[PDB]
Amino acid sequence: QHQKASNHSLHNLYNLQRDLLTVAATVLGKQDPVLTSMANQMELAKVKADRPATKQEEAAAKALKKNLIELIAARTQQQDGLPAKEAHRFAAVAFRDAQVKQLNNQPWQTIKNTLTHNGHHYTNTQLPAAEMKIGAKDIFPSAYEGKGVCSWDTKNIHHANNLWMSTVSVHEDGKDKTLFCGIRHGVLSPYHEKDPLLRHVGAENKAKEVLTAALFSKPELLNKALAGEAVSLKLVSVGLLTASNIFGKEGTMVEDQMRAWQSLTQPGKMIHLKIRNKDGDLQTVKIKPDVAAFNVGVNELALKLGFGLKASDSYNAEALHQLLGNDLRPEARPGGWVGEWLAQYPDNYEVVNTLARQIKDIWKNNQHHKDGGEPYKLAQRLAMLAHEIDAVPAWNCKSGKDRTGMMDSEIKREIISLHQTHMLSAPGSLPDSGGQKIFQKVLLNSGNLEIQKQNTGGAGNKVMKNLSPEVLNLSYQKRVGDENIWQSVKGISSLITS
Amino acid sequence: QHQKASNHSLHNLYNLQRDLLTVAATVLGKQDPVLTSMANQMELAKVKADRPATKQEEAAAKALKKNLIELIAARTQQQDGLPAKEAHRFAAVAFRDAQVKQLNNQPWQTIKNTLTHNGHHYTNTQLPAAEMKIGAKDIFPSAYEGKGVCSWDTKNIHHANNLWMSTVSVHEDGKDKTLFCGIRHGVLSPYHEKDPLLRHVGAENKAKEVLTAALFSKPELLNKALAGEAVSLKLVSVGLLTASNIFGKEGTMVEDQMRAWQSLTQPGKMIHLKIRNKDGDLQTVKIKPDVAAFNVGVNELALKLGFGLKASDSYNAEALHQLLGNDLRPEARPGGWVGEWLAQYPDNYEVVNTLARQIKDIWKNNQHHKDGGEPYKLAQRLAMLAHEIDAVPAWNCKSGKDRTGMMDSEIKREIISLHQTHMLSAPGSLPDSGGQKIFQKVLLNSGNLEIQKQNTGGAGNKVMKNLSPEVLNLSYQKRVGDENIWQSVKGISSLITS
Repeated sequence: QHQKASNHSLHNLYNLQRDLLTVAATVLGKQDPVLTSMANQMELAKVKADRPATKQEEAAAKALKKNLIELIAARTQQQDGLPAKEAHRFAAVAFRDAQVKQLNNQPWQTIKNTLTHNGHHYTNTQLPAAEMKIGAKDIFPSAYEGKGVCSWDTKNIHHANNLWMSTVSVHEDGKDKTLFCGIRHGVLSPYHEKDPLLRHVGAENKAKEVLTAALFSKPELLNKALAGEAVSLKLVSVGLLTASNIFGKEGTMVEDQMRAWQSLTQPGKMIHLKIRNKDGDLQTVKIKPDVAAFNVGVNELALKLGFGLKASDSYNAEALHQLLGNDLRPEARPGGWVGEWLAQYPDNYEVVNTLARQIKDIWKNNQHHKDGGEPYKLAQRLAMLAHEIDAVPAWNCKSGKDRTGMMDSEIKREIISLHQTHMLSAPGSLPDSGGQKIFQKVLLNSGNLEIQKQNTGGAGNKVMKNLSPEVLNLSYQKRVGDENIWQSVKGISSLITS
Repeated sequence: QHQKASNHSLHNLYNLQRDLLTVAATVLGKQDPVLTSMANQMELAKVKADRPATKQEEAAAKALKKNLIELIAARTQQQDGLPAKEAHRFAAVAFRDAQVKQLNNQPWQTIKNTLTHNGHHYTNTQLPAAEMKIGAKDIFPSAYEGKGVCSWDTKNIHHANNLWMSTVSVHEDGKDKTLFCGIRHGVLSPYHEKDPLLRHVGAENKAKEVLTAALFSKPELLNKALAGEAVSLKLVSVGLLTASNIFGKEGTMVEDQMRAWQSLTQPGKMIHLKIRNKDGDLQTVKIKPDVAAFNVGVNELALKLGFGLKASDSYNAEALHQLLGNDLRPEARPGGWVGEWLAQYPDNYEVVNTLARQIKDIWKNNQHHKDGGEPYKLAQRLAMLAHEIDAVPAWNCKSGKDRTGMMDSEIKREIISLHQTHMLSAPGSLPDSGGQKIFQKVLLNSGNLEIQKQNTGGAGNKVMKNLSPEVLNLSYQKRVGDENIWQSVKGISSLITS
């Protein structure tokens, strides 16, 4: 039971069929002996020795979901005579609903991992939204009660989808110095809500929840706000959607998110938030928000053939003026939020100046429109700069686990590399040997794999594709200088067509 | 033997397998009894009654070519021990070479069709390059001898690929008044030649051949040139390639064609052509060419998601200045070649003015970047205008049968519609009921289907696709207001993966 496969180890599938069978049993009622039939064969395979993933095993696992849908449709027709099209449509909707319910009810817990390199110890922590608590209850108004929201729950109007707080720290002098802390979430718009009014309202509630989490990241601000004083908060939001409606309605997703941020940062408008204090009682606090909203796009659809570049740049221009001022020449002096931070003369000036210069360079040559060996060149630096000047960085994807996970790994790699008193790497450059070793360790020892499994049932990443015309690939083979590690990051991700 | 299928009639396939089997027999040597095995079953199916195209018949025909390649590889390995990869590569090259040879050696003959509408009789004629003759031999230097060049012969450096002269005329007063005459060919560059020097030379020879055909379209000019006098010739060339290298190397194809035209129209450079006179003797004539070269792109790759629009417009700007002058405002007066034609005060002024105005309108609003219901809006008008002002229109595709055939049909429909003393339709407008009837008759009664069969072995058109995301379709369902006719134009075209 231990001869692990080169790809798709038997135990990973072993878990996958059980989850799908449980959903089917829930919808039916744990009475069909047919379900017990392959369940018994599954229990037989439980004690079987681990094997390389034969094509039969992969095909059986891949087609299991479709077979279950067909079985449900047959049961539906027998119980109630319906046409095949109507039964199939109804069965698919019911099956998806049951899966979201089950995935939502499982416990959500913090994830901790340890990484060692060059005699240094780093810790990565992923704190789920259900664990952000002062006292004994989560701070959010609509309580989580130890449960969460999955990326597939696209009709929820009360909660942000996949909300985590990501932290990396290094152990020194018997203490833990925090090196980076950020907020990762899903997109801020409910997808399949039809009423535009409910769509806008749902986006508002989700955005407020992200703001609540960001406030929790700064305990001193949280204490001041709980003391009854209005608090100013600065947030930098980075979206990773391609912003074109041609293939998957990611365009309207973007305007929904941007509209939500605008409605919360209306000038002179003070925002009221509800927070569970240490006594478990809802309490109202007053926030003066300030959000710089970005969207970049890191897909092949945006980098190879190029979609929504013009649409996104209209948003990015405003955000840069908000962040760096009205003069974006690379040799000028920084303004905006960066200028205000530097006016205090902090001992941080070296890193801040370098990051601002590099960002202006990328913007000037439009280097973010291509992937000169590394596609997250602009997003990664925006997040790092935001943390330096004491803002709160937040980034999101469509579902908050694939592209979000990749950007999480990129940021952690750069922070760790910089912590060794180094400088920053140049834009659009492949990592060297030491950087590659850092990146390989990060990709496996970060909490992304557990987030993947928690949110889906299998570990993997959809960013790793290997398309058929070789000019359409994003070049992670070079950034991750290892075939086996690259195949390990992309786990069961190809078997989750859903 | 007559119960025709709704799609893929049995007789069409019936011909297809025989052609493929003949090629395989040629490479092997008509000795393998295995070939005789399914040949005998094929002869058994010869007398069988016609049937609807069952999925088994379509699948067997579709996979026959792959099976034949595998059989050749097996024979190769048995005769000479080679690895599977080497044998497979060699077998594919040999099979393609044999097919091109056989398709080249078949006779090429003129195609004539008759169309009737509203008490009028029209005739469509397709004259192949091997039939353009004065005396008893084709005018081209490297004689065709009644044979031709196929679209798959991509390494030929002596001949233009798929050269035809297309004519539509109406019968009146016991006479035949010519309404339109043009030249359709394949692309002017040899694809797979590796030496850049031979690539440029081959493009030169092909372009000279197109010029020779164009001269033959004007008997008075041909007679003057044969009398020893230098002759001025005006030609308008329209390319229909998308001009991007992302998917299929159609970009480099375009620069090769444009470079060839430039080398023939070098200022002050007089061109010498060889022509077989009425006595079968090569004779040299002197031409003063003048070519306006265009490229538009009419694919989904260019119209829906948009490729090479910027690349092509750099060429189109120069060509328009050559054709209409330096002022392209829609209300200005025409200049360039159009201005010179109008300065003679012809009785043709009404049509010419309308066409020039519409072209400027399309150019101003960039309407050719989308398909507002009809994608050939700019190409079709360029060809019609060229014929009006006594130039020679010529258009080409990658292979010269699919997109070329569709543009052929579009032009014929508009000419016939206009001949009834009407006006021209507005840009980007669907045809009305009468126009739809005209278009339906043209698409079937033009010679395109026979060109398809001659050049490939099966009738069809690759422009008719019906892609899976509905926003990626070119909207011919509306232009051709008939499902059955649309399915008839797209014949065996989907079974010619080659």
